Amino acid sequence: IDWSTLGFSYIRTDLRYLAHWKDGEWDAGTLTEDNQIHLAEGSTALHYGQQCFEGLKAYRCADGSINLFRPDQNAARMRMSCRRLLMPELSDEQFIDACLQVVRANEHFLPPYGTGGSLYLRPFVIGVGDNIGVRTAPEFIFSVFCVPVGPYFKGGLTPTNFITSDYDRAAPHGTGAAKVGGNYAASLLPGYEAKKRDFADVIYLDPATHTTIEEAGAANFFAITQDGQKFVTPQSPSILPSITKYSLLWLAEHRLGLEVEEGDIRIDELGKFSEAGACGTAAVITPIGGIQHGDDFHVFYSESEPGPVTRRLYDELVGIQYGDKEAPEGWIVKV
Amino acid sequence: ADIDWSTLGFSYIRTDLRYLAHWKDGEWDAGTLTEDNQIHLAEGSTALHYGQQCFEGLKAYRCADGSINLFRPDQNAARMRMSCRRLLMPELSDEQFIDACLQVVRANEHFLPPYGTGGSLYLRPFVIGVGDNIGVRTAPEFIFSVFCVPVGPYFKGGLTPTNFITSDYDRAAPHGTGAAKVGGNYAASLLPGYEAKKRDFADVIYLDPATHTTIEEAGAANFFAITQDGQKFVTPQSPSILPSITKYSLLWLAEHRLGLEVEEGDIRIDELGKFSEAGACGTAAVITPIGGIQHGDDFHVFYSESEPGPVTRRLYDELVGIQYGDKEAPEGWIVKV
Repeated sequence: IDWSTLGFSYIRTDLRYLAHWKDGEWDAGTLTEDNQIHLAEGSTALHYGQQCFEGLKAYRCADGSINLFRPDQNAARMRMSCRRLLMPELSDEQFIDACLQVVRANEHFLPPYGTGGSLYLRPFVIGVGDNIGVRTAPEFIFSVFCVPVGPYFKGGLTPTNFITSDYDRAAPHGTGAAKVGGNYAASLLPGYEAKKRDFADVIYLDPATHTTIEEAGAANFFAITQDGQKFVTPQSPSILPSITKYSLLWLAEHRLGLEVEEGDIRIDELGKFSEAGACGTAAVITPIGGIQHGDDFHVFYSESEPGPVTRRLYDELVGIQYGDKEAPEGWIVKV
Repeated sequence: ADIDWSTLGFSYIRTDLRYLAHWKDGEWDAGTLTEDNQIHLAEGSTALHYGQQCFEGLKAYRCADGSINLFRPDQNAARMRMSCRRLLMPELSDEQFIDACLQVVRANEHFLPPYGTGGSLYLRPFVIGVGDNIGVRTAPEFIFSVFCVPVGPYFKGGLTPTNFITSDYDRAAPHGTGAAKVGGNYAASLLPGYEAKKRDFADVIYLDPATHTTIEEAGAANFFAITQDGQKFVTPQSPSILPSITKYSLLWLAEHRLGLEVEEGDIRIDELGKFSEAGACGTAAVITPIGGIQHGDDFHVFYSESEPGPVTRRLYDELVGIQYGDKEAPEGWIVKV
């Protein structure tokens, strides 16, 4: 129970939410201790990747309350992921409700305020039931389990480097915009090579022709311009719509009077920005010390220090998440 | 077990026993046969969240003389090994792979369709990453299983052609997992295949990702075509298509015992007129003649919408004859069970 060292590893919490879909409708759903999934050997989820998931965090505020960050946004996104894979959808009603039931039942795992930790929720859907042909499963399972994670930066916003790859994580018109297992399995090998060559991860350029930046592994990418006034993130049908990215996209315009733009970010002109970063629920902005592309490295601001704008974005979001800052209208749901 | 051999299609049927092996601490389990058709893994398994999974498909056939054939099992074990490497999963030697397949066939012989039913016993070997996990990383443990299902045709019973249509969607990236038999590629093909099926087409025909101008695959089979003079067998060569065992076998048969010239190159959809006949090939398909391909508003018919081309029949009759023991098997292709 030592929130101190605690990292981002699996830990068996008390209860999970579990719902079955059959004959066209979802069931009431229930809480279980099982933490073990059982499915037909021919399950579509094991052979054809008919699986998708979400990830969000719950936090314990100073005033003793509990914050659930934009659960609705994840519900909307998972609906799209299920859409792409022919799986039944879940309404904000059912999605948020399951997340709430799980946070409450496992409240004793919510890291106490002070230690930058939180409760990670892993909602997911998978196809099940007897099967061999390439088609959608006759049945599906929806589950939500949580695991207490600790502060990602057990020291502070420490920047790390990334490297370019010739491998793709998504096709131009594949499942890139959906949070489906297939995309992660494809990044698995290139990710192993990057870590090996002592790098944080890899930055995928773009299926068609590797000229523009897509995503920085399992997290979106953004860059502040030299003048430090304009916020830039890549726009593309093949990248995952990061909820953190969109929130950082908001905090920049309505909390930092900065210019904002969703467009192309060629790997030719990186010197066009003063600082760059990778954002995500787990990542929560990883300052990018430098990007290795070919035989030349390229640092933006520093390789041991986060740029100012980046730090401001980091602190504003973390503020909202924990409640030490007014939360925008809509975001944050009390548990 | 009471099974209507005449009704048999391509659908899941619980056979008696499956093989199951566990990988722990860098080593593979001995391998064990079981009655349990249900798999049990950690709620956070890589196979359930990060698509860390790959599989194979091959058949066993009953011959006229009574013996049993397992078609090029060595090739599947080789391809699975390649798939496992792409997903950082432990490999399986040719020996382990075949041995598991033989045990399942022998333990389920009574499910092997009798010779002359055109049916067979389908084997589905696969490997999944399991064990408690949470971060995007290769699993700590894995499972290797082989179960079988008796079947008949996948698309249609007989050499009757069926039509295909192109799609703006991609089942794989130019430099993705197209070369490996992994779940993700099929997951992506779900929506397009569904739309093509909804419009009466057998399946989608995928073009090359980025600059959709060259034929890739059918989603469940490889694509091949014959020159207008019926002298050349042509099939797309791409780093993103699955290396079909049935395709390489056809490639071999066409060259020897069929006397055609062979070519592994590019086939743009705008030049379908260069071909007198076309087809889709695979273990499940065992050559499905392509009646006609739909591209936007153009519906191109190579030969017939109801009859298969003559070379296609020749290729078909040869490959199937070998599989069931009616024609001479080339060196090392058949393994007797």
